[PDB]
Amino acid sequence: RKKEFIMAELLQTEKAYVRDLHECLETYLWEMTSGVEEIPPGILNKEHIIFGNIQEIYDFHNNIFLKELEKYEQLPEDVGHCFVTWADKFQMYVTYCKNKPDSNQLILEHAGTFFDEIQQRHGLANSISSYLIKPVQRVTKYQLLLKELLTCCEEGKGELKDGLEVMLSVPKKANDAMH
Amino acid sequence: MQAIKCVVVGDGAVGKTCLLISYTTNAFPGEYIPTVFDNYSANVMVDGKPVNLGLWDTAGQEDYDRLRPLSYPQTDVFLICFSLVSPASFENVRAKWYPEVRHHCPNTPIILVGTKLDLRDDKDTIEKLKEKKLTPITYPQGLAMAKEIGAVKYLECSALTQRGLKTVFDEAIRAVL
Ligand SMILES: COCc1cccc(NC(=O)Nc2cc(C)on2)c1
Repeated sequence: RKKEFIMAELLQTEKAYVRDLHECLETYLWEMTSGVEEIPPGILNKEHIIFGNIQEIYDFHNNIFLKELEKYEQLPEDVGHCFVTWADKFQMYVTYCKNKPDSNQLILEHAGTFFDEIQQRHGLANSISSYLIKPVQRVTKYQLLLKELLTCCEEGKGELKDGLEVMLSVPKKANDAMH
Repeated sequence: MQAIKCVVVGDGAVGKTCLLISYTTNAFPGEYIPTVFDNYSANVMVDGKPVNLGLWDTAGQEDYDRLRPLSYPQTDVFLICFSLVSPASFENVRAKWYPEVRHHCPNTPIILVGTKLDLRDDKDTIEKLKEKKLTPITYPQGLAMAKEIGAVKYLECSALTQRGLKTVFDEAIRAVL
């Protein structure tokens, strides 16, 4: 029961994270890259600073990580190995986190209400800032789910400890990368 | 229509996630406490003014001192939380939460929130603390902490029973208007 609730949350929240990134890329990002609307000169061609590597993070989750997490649905006690298999991919959160302060100041000092106008136009509950925090949230959250599984999975649970290791190391490494 | 960013900070032992879930679903989640509360917004009326309330959880970031402040800029009000039956979480208001919140957001209002009010009269909890030479945190202790940190309000609640819970977020909103 408990390991199943946790696995279900893992997957449900993974889908929502993929949906969330997708919405961010296709609304706030696309309005910059499109050429449909007038960009503030403050941010023109600065989408690399604003969004960091969120594209590459999204493609990881959407092309690989979600489909693999799904394969472990009936194998919650083994799901730590998914994090070990894909540990290298998570290093991209290190890059994301480093850029996040520069992203935020750029949006404040130089974007005016470009993104707010885009939010109203699309009718989004989440602001650009709310979307851009999500990768930071997500990456510190996997370790909470793994700890929960450890409280309710048997001696066959070194397939969780190694996963958690990796998922404690990634946010610490991103934390330690900050200026 | 006024938008309000409200960030919830404090130790893992406050039960930040459960607080937020209990608030937004109007129910203690009971069967299974979810670990994830995604950024949330909803319209609430307060003193006749409709308001869009934004709630961000921070659970998971308790050990990442440089990541946590990524959420702080442009917050309208903070809930600095501690559990009324964890003295160490109470002390961390002073040692950890207030300093960083203030460092990054000097003019943003703080509500001091004591969670787990239902566990403060609980024999088993109380006896567990007695065995460590500790007691639950009482009302004047939160009041004195609130005063020390510049908190606009000190409030106690239970997400189990809902007692004081809706008041918490009412008052976060009143702290901004
Ligand atoms: C005999 O009591 C059993 C029991 C078991 C599980 C939970 C509770 N109480 C709470 O969780 N109260 C909370 C939780 C948050 C968060 O804030 N207040 C009580």
